Amino acid sequence: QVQLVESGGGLVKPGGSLRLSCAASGFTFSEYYMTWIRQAPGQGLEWVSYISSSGFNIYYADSVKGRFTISRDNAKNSLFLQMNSLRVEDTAVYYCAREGVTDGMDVWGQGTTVTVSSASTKGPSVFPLAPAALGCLVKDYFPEPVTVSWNSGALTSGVHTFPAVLQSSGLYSLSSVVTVPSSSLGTKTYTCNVDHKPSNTKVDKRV
Amino acid sequence: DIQMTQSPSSLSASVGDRVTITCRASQSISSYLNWYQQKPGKAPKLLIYAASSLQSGVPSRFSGSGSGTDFTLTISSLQPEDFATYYCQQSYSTPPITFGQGTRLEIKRTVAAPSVFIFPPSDEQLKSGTASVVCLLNNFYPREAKVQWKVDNALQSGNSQESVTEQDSKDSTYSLSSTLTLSKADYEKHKVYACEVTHQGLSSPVTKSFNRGE
Amino acid sequence: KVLEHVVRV
Amino acid sequence: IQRTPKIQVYSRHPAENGKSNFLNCYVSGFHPSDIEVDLLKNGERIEKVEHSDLSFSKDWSFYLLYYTEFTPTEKDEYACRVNHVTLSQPKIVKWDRDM
Amino acid sequence: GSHSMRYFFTSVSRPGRGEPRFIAVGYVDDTQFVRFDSDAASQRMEPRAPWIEQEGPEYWDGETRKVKAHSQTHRVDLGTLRGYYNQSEAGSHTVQRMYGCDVGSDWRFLRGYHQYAYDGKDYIALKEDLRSWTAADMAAQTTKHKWEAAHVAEQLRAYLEGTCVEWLRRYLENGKETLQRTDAPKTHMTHHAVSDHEATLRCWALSFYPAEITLTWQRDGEDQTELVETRPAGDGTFQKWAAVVVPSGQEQRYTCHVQHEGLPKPLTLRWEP
Repeated sequence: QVQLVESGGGLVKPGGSLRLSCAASGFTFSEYYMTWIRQAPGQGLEWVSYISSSGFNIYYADSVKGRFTISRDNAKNSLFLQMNSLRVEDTAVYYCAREGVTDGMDVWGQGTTVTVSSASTKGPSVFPLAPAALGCLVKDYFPEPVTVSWNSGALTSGVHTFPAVLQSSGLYSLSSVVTVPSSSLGTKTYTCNVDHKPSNTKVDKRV
Repeated sequence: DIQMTQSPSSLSASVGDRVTITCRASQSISSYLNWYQQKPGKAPKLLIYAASSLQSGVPSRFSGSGSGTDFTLTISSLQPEDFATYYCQQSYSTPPITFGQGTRLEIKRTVAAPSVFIFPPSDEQLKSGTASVVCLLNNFYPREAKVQWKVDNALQSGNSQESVTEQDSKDSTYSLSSTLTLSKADYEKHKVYACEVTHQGLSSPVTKSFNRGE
Repeated sequence: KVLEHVVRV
Repeated sequence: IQRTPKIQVYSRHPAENGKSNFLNCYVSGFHPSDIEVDLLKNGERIEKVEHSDLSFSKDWSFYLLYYTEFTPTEKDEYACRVNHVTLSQPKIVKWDRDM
Repeated sequence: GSHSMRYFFTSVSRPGRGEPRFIAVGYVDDTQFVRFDSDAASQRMEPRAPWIEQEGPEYWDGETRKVKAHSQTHRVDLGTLRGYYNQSEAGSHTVQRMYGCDVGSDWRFLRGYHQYAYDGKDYIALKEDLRSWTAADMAAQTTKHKWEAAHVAEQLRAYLEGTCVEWLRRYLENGKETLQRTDAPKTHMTHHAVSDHEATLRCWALSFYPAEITLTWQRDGEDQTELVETRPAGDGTFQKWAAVVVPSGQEQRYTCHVQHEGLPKPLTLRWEP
């Protein structure tokens, strides 16, 4: 079975460098051309680079010319992308795509994530949101993601966790709300469990 | 440098309808057009190649036609697993390879009005030197909604952000939250805060407010 | 051995 | 660009009355590829005939080989009936053991 | 001596009868060793020689996958080529493809080919230097600019100078007892009367290998005659004969000369009554 596997994407700072890889298996690697496609968060597909079967013809996009470098090793079935002088607009998910047997590109990778930022690992701050419905606000954490649960997983109907947005200061923040019956609300007490793995932080908040 | 232009940018349909998406090229690409499909959070997948040929393992309800500069993708009978984003790509040259801007396909239902809530900034955040007000919209359809922030009847702009969930799995509705960010001094300067919500399902703009201190 | 793929006209 | 087949009827080994052998009918040099070939015994059609795979020459014209097992006899007569799109009527070629 | 490996592909459209017909065969020298037929029941690449059956299952899996890719491309090509020549969807048409490689006595690369045809006429072919194409028609010119802008000759050159020669050497090593043999022709001559004043002499050459042979007639040392095409005997050998009509009594003036690489010295036949 034919397939591709990416690896190497992580968290880097502006001006840093990274090296991605794409290991192939199940077919003759030296007879197809390969590409690198990226997709910004919440945007469309965009072509990045291209290299021919034997590696004599190489093309780049206008936005990455002079900073990226693609190459291949036909003896070991491997494809590389050397990224130098990275900018903030280079944050995306990167795929390696093999050409099709007749037309198009019919074999894709699974994708590796590349994050370019100048912020350091920070734990989240949790604030209550009470005026029915109520919730708790997760603010100023880095990097993504956090997992928010209510009553240690006992309250699952009616919970809405919104996608995280990037603030102007480079940090993330999201909200989570729940709709509950007003009479029941006064009696019992709701709490939201936030777990941030990259900072080893756990906060339990009583609303 | 051939520009591909899809239309429309979003289209709502119900299970069992007939769908049609178009892709327009800037110059003549004789028959070099491929269509892809991307489910949220995964890699794309080839459906049609050479503008009319069906990829092996794809249901026969998909079909493509066209040549020259005007192309079409048609679905004869929608299924629950056909709601995704679709792109068109040209194979006529290189460099560059160019894709369409995408067309998202969603589920259609009846109109529902949103429930509007507002939450005042807690004192625990006021201690840190920042004030944040949240206006929440709940379980509405369609997606288009408008939220305006008014501070003592002074219209604000620029310092708000919004987040919209994905279409629900049970009732296919949305939710929205708009956050207003202010400093401590600016929050202490004014008294009355309110968000004005405008939606198709509402007979008139609805406003929720609260008084500072109370 | 046969080719991996051929290019369309 | 439509060509007429060239037919040859022969045997695998030197024909000898009473010894098992094979009968071949070699059609070549035709285009297009659709053709109808049969091997006959006393004018009646033989049923257990096999053939080879369709290939072509340097000038893009096809060729085939049909063969069957038989036993030569001083009284029996063998032949090959061929029909093609370029032939207005079938072509019957008798087996002459000196050719 | 010299050796070669070739692959032949044929695709025939069938309007109103379903999918087109696809056939592929592979040849090493004059011996066929694989075949694929779309109308067969297995839908696999099948072996046609004893020496090729000792390969693993991954070999046959890869072969089946790649031949199906070939058929897919040919099925798009039929449509496109019908589009170019302004033809209707009523008739059936044919596309044919051929490629391979040659090696010398030292088993080193000599030449490679890659050709394409439509309805029995040349369409486009790779030149000898493995970098340019020859298109003798305006539609092939359209195809040729696309193929020269996209560097297809790069893959073809790499394949032909690599994999073709490597696996040809492997095949010649495996089927050594069959592929590297020579069979000298068992030649004889017959005589038939052509009425009162003539006769026909027939020069035979039976069960030789490979198919390359030369049969010429000479009367007192000067070249002159009926020639048949080298025909397969059915079991890995070939046959051929040549005949001439002579006046009666002058049969002792004619001689038949046979040239074959399985012979150390060319043979000469004279009529012996």
